[PDB]
Amino acid sequence: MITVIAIAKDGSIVEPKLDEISFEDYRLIWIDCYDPKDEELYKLSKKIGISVSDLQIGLDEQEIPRVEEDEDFYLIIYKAPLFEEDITTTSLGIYIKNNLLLTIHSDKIKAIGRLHKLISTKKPRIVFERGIGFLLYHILNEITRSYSRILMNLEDELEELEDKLLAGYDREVMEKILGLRKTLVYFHKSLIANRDVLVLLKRKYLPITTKEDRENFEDLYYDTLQLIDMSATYREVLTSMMDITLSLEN
Amino acid sequence: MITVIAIAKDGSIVEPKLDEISFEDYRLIWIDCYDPKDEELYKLSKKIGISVSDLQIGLDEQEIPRVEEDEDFYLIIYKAPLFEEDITTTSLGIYIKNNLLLTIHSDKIKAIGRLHKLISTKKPRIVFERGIGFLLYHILNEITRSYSRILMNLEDELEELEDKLLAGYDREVMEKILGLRKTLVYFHKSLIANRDVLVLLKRKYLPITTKEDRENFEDLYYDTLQLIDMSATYREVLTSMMDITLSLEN
Ligand SMILES: [Mg+2]
Ligand SMILES: [Mg+2]
Ligand SMILES: [Mg+2]
Repeated sequence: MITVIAIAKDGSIVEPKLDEISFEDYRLIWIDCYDPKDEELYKLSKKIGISVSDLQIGLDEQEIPRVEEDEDFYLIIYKAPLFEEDITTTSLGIYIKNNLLLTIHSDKIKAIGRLHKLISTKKPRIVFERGIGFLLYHILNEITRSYSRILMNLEDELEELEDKLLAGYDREVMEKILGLRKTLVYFHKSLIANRDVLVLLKRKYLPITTKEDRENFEDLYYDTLQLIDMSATYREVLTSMMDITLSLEN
Repeated sequence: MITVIAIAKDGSIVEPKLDEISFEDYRLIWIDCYDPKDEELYKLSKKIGISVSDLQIGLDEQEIPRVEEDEDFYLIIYKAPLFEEDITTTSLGIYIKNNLLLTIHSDKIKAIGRLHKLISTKKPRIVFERGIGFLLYHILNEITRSYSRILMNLEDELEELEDKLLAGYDREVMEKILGLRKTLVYFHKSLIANRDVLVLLKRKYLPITTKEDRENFEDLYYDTLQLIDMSATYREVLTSMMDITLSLEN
């Protein structure tokens, strides 16, 4: 059971990377902590003044998306897609403590690795000095893009499947239909939960959020809403096709 | 071997029936003409009063994206992803005459469905009044999003390809490699040609675009550059894997 315990750190102007650190030298900080060994986990607690119990939360990929508010910090449970023999969702914890943003998760969140890969491929130029409603914002924006993307390929799958119905009565069809129903269930439930996290973020006045960031989450809120309607529409599609392979046999 | 010839007719506030319509009954009208039988096309020129020749620009899918200036109208050629067993890109003309945005394409364009479908579900009236410096960008955006969807997707095939080389040579892999090169080559060329179109729209003051459209095309310009970068990044990766497939055997 390879457990990576990968941690990815960032900072002020511009283009930093580090581990055992000050972060008073930095405008903001993104520590992406990926699925830590029990030893590197405390390594983090020591560091950021965020306790492991408080942290162990954002590590439970079954945690319901939400926002918990300041003790020393802010917690946002968010849902990201989880890609496996069947696609699913999974929960990233995100803790914002003053100038530090942490992502903490059990499964890799492709949205994160993209920024990371991008971020390491990205020049000194791009301005995050707006950040940490901003950073958080992109993190959700990206995860969203993940959803948006999967839904786009799913609508792709629905199209092939529709002509594959000309075969009918098919063992494989019902099995793939449902598999797709499954993902669609995970999403709809998650984008709605995430929608409910977005709801607060586009509205609630927060130290972490500025108006400009608050502007974003309304976009992201309505985008997510886009994704929720679709999840449901693809669902409607699925049951209808489910109606066909039933009439064809079972 | 049909010519699918689907005339979609949309106008504010939100409804159908071309080949009787009175302009200036609406803010704007969106006519999408997909792969018309020239019976249906001639009718279209007649109604919109663009030279039947000038519309034929639009149906040429080899056309290099660009912006061309008035003969009684505006014209944008743009490269959008094209789907098959293997993916490439295909040109659509977009003509803007007064309040009429006409999107004309010989090949299906994934993005235009996604607006025609969105619109179907999308609510009516107030306010699309932002329309048609806006309407243009959205199509352009949805297209760009077509590309972005497939890159992040193609990226998957790359990760999945890295393993297949543990299986070593795989003339299969090599062809799959040449396949994803083929796709990428079209994207890169296309995103280049799109890019400039957007640099034009992002800069040049135009009757069809407003100040806000141009900022909106600037965003679109940015991601286009990302996509080119990814496309760049990805061909890179496929040059290596190929070199690899080759150090196996051949
Ligand atoms: Mg078929
Ligand atoms: Mg691997
Ligand atoms: Mg494998």
